[PDB]
Amino acid sequence: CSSDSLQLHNVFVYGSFQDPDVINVMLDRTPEIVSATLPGFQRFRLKGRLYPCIVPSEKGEVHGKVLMGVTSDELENLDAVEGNEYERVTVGIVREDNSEKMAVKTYMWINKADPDMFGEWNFEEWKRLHKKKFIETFKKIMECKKKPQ
Repeated sequence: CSSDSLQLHNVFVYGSFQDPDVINVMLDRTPEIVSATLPGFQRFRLKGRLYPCIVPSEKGEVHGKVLMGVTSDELENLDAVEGNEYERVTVGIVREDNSEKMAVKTYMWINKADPDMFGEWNFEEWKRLHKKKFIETFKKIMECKKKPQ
């Protein structure tokens, strides 16, 4: 972080604002974006009736992006825009750069028990096969056990 976030703000994006092009249009510019991980939350996916939302999931983590260096008018404007169906909450995200943790705002889905948002996110599906990446180092370990794989 060198964007200076005192009077400037940093927000973790998820749905509509996860694209910098819409950011340039909706406000003017696009704050420095960083890949961050929000542990303890999960993003769901859909478009049409409902959109990608963020809900507290103990078994989940959301890899998304953080917009840092946004001005206060726009920060309230984001609250105005997202506030229609979301609430602005503070969360802890981890830099996918290092392993640094930060506290940012994000918009969380207010209805915690919702069947409309129910869908497996790309990352959940990938998290499954992503296991295999770890398993690869274990897969060799079977040789010692009985059978090299």
